[PDB]
This record gives sequence, structure tokens and C-alpha cells, in this order.
Amino acid sequence: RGSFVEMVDNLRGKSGQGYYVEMTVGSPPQTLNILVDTGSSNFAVGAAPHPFLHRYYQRQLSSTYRDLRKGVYVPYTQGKWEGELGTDLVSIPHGPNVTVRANIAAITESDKFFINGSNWEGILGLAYAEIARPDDSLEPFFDSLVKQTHVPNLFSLQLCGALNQSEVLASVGGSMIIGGIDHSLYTGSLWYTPIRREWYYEVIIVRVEINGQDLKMDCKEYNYDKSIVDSGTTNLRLPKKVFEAAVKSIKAASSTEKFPDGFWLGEQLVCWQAGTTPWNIFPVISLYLMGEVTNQSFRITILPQQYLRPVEDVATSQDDCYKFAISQSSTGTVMGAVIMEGFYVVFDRARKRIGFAVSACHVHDEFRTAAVEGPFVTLDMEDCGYNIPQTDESRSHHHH
Ligand SMILES: NC1=N[C@@]2(CO1)c1cc(-c3cncc(Cl)c3)ccc1O[C@H]1COCC[C@@H]12
Ligand code: NI
Repeated sequence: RGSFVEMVDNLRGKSGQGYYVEMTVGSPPQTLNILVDTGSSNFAVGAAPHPFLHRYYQRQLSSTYRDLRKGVYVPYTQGKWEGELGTDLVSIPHGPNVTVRANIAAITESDKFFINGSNWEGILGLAYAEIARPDDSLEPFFDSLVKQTHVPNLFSLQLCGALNQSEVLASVGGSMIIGGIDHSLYTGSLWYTPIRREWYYEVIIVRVEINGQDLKMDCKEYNYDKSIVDSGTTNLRLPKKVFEAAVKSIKAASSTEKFPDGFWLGEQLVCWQAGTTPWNIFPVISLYLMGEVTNQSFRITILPQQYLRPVEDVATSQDDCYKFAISQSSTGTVMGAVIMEGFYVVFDRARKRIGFAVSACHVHDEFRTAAVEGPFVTLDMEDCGYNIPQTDESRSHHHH
């Protein structure tokens, strides 16, 4: 292999509203646009009319649909989705030339799940069974794909971030390569960090720098209470203490400009006149990730072109306006699109590792580029992993 032409450019989306892939469900195939989400583990599709859906999965139209006679209820921070579990035939038209029988959660009711204008009608959870709902016995899509076909246990993502239009958000594109690595999608070295545990795609950050300046924190703070690689999150999200330190450093480096507090909170845009954005006043951010070798790390470095998100405003379309896309977390580090848009990211499930290489499509300028660099060696490395306190709820679970 080394080339997967038919799968290149199979992702679409609107800036800040997630990347989706075309999928078909049922016999005959019903086409739906599905959010590619490495931060969840259910395949769930709209299956009833909704204000924001132009279309939905029609179970009755599918000769191959089977009801599992079990419901599912998924609450979260922003809202909830719920529905009926079943199985049906699933394919990815611009993916591998295979059809599989997968679990599908047919979403019958939801609150603040679907997004007006996003153009997606469902979610493809690509993480592991451990975080599937209602429980880990509901096989995720990718597990079924690998078990039922000869597709190698690996996928890779090239998310290409963003203007033509003032009335709508900017269109984005990218590639999901299932079963391999496409060498046309990256340049330079591909560096791997271990998947610490197979639930989320959990990784370990050992060091953080802002414009070459070490944040000098106990490295467990970087992974408190976890660090994950998540295509279903827009922002780089950082643990409270890390967020505060990072913002302070970025503020100081960019101090020639005085932005409102709303900007640093991601609640307000800042603008410059077309093409005059002073990129050079904003620092690079480096995350050092644990290497496959003990005592080694490598760094991924992103630019303000990644963490400042373009939003073309109607009232001031002569200007280039940006949202600050680094935000606070209380559930650990989330390396979302802000990180992933810099890189070609290889989810090597077979070898329990995640690969990063400089993306052939990343946004940069003539002075700086997103980078992937290593090795960095450290004498006698402290364990940077955090151990989440075990609740009685969690401890009570039997795993046969
Ligand atoms: N990983 C991740 N997936 C989550 C939350 O975190 C998600 C994301 C979006 C979503 C909305 N707008 C833009 C993007 Cl990139 C994603 C919309 C719904 C949505 O549902 C959440 C359901 O619970 C699992 C995690 C899901
Ligand atoms: Ni038991």
C-alpha cells in the first residue's frame, strides 16, 4: 500500500462544527453524514424528524435492519441523546470496499446534540468499548469492521482547517484513511506515543512549552485527570492550572496588543484588517509526548494559525477575525482539532500507539511551521500519568 487515493479528501465540515464522513446504513444503502469522533464509542444516527436534520435513518426502509429491543440513554455536559439499539449493514462509500453489520443507536430524542448548519446527522465513535453506552458489551463500529473484514486494525486522520463567504461558516476538509497510512498526507518523520489505556485514545504529555519556555509544572498536572486525542472536540482543552499558566504566557508574548477578557475566554472575536494579522506576536505551543522508548519524548508544535480560529463576521467582512480556541477543562487535556489540524494522526490500534507527523495540508506562514521533532531524552523520567480515583461504582463492575 502506502497509497489510498479513493479515501483521500473524504471528510467535510464547517469550521468549529466537526468533521464528517459519508456513510450508508441499511439495504438499500441510505446515505448520511456522520461526525468522525475519536472521543466516543457509539455509532448513533438521527432516526426521527428533527428541526436541524434534513434527513434521518429510516429503519422501516431497511430490509436488513434488526431491532435489539434495548434502549440507550446518553447524557453529557451540553445535553443528551437517546434511542433504540439495533444492527444493520453499514458501509463507507469513500472508504474501504467492504460492508459490515454494525450496532447502530437509532436516535429518537435529543437535546443540544445536533447543530444547525453542521450538515451531519450522526456520530461515529471510534474509541474503545470501555466507554460505549449502555455498556462495554455494545461492540463499537471499528471493532466490528476489523472482526468481519480483512481491514488492518488502524486508521489515520488528516484534518485540514480553514474566506469565500460572510453569511456562512468556512468549509473544511480532510481525510480518514481506514486500514493504512497514506504517505502523501504528511512530510518528515512519523513519531509514535503509546496509548496508555484503551478507552479514550489516552496519551501522556511530559512537558509543555510556550515559545520555548517550559511551564515548569509537575508533569502529572498536564494529564490531570487524563490526556486524550479527540477529533470530536474543536479546541485544545487544558486542565485548569495548565490553562491559566498557558494563557498568562501567551498574553505576555502577545502583549503589544490589548485584547478584551472575553477573547481569552473564547467568547469574543478579535479582528485585524484583511491580511495584516500579526501572527509573529503570538507564540508557538509545544506538547512533548511520551515516546515508545522509556526516557524519550517527541514534541508536537502548533502555531497561532491553529489556535486562533477564523470566523468571517457579516458586519465586518473586510476584516480577518479570530476566536481563541484554547479553553479550560475539568476532565483533563483534550487534543482537539486545534492540535489535530497541524498533523497527520495515525490511530495505530494494532500496536497500541498514536502517530504524529507534520500535515501536508496544515496552515502556516513563511516564517514558521507546525512541527514534529525528536527524540528528546530525559535522565530518570518521573511517571507523568495520573491515576483516576477508583469509585465504588467503577470497582463494582465485573468484567468477564
Ligand atoms: N469527543 C466528543 N464527542 C461528543 C463530545 O466530545 C460530541 C461532540 C459534538 C461536537 C459538536 N461540535 C463540534 C465537534 Cl468537533 C463535536 C456534538 C455532540 C457530541 O456528543 C457527545 C455525546 O457523548 C459522548 C461524547 C460526544
Ligand atoms: Ni461476576
